[PDB]
Amino acid sequence: SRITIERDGLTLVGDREEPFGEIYDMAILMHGFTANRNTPLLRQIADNLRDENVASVRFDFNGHGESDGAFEDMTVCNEIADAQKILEYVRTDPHVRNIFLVGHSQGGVVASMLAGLYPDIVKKVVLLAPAAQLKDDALNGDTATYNPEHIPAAIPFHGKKLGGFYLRTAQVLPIYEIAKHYTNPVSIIVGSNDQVVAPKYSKKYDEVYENSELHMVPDADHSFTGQYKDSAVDLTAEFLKP
Amino acid sequence: SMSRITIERDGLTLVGDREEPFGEIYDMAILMHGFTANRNTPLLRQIADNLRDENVASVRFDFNGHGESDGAFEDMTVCNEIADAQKILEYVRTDPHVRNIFLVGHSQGGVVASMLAGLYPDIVKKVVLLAPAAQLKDDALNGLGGFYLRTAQVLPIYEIAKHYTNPVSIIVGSNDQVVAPKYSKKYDEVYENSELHMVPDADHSFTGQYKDSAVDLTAEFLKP
Repeated sequence: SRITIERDGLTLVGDREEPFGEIYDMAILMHGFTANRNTPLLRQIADNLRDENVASVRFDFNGHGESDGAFEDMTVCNEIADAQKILEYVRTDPHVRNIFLVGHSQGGVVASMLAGLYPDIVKKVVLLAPAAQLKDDALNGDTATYNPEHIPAAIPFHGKKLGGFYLRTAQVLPIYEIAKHYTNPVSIIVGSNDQVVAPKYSKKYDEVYENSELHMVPDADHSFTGQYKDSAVDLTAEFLKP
Repeated sequence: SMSRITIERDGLTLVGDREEPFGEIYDMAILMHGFTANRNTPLLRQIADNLRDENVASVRFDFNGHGESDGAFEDMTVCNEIADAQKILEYVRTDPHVRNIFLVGHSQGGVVASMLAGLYPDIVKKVVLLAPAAQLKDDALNGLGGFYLRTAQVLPIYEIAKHYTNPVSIIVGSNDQVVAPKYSKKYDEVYENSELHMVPDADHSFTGQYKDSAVDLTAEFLKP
């Protein structure tokens, strides 16, 4: 069912899904850039988790979906703050037992960074085509292009203006630095035909994590479109089966 | 003239004091306080006036969870205070009355200023750091919200800060018992264009006569 939480005066909208029972593990499900908390990928994860007794939360990040905040005011850092506030509401739920994180694309960056900040609280992590390229995209100019040494107050996209503060913080994000601090198990799932995030980024998480595995879905794209969604849902509920 | 201005940041209202010299065009300094303080301590209130009298305008805001500004102190982090200062920077950036933008930060607001300049080294033209609390990172690593402490342990203070290569002045009191003087020296060393000014016998808050010496050194660096 439907829940809301506040972070710095903005409201975040999410959906909560529960299995039969008073106590259960709980996964926090994080989407990617310009996406929402109702992509097919995340809902099928929420349904399949529920069938193996894993509750789950999935929220619209600030500036996305039904949550508050202009798109051009989002950064990966206030998204990390969004996730800290979902983590805390989950952490105070008397029905939650263990806490898992599940992020796709830019949400996988968020998940891995919250995990390195909370390595003692988060017991398993699933990164789904995590988008660490965004730091290298910000440093280069193309994410079309711009000038990475004089970045404007916003760069036009599809109507949703991308804030210049996202880019400047994207360039200096300590993505792998913070994530290596998490030594509990990590499953990384990537598609063999992902044209959005090159292989190196996932292969780099696998080599930096101390307790990780890197699955590859043949022929799968960045989004895990259609049939590819099943192989990514299967792997993710595999990893999280209690 | 002096003004009260408000500002929004993710739906939280931040509360500031704008002080200007009489004219249509001038430089301006953003002045940021430290943890537990507010925009209107004697030291920041003094730097504002001395600057007003050098044709250097100034705004000073209460950080989120501080003074009059919105938000709880437990929800404060060094990252959301950067995001406060960024919103103020955008504000200042968008005044046709502003020529050059300087940053000034005491204690924790000095870490914030060093990090906002490291992100905006094309826009920020001059920085003055008074007793920068870069030690908060090492305090958090050895042993106020839990989120403040978890991010403080992994803050890349010097590594962002160093991308700023315009002139920066670092003024510490020599008898600081809050932040080791060792943190003002790593700043002056990693900065490609900086200067160290130690005020003998001054404490971390630069009180009494030491406030006057701190605002002299501050104002004479930002002086045009």
